Amino acid sequence: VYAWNRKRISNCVADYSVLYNLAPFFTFKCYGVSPTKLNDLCFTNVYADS
Amino acid sequence: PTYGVGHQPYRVVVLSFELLHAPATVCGPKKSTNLVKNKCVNFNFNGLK
Amino acid sequence: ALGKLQDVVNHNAQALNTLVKQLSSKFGAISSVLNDIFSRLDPPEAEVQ
Repeated sequence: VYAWNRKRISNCVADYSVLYNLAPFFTFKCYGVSPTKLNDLCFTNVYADS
Repeated sequence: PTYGVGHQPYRVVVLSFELLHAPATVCGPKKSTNLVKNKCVNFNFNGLK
Repeated sequence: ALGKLQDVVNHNAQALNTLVKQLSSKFGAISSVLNDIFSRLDPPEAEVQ
């Protein structure tokens, strides 16, 4: 947590239908957007903090 | 492994999005179609429906 | 000289202009475009916006 990896993800095709067939993903809370309907929006560059 | 669920490790990824005036590069899995002009249709551009 | 007739034209023109410009207000919501709200937000809480 004190060295959280921040990966800049750009020039991608964000397919959010691949993280649900994996292990049970809990607490999928999106602040500002809906959990679904994310496959129709074009973002400029996202950041993944793991 | 024998501790309660409140103390078990949980991996967490935070996906921070951005929306500014620039050509977008991260879209969703939607196959784009051809451009048919001079006809009232439903446009579905990057962020304008 | 012909001001008593141009005044009504200017009044109706500005009444239409302000009526069009009132669509540029959020009225306490997050945006003024409905396609920007229906796309990001789901119907459950999009009603309050």
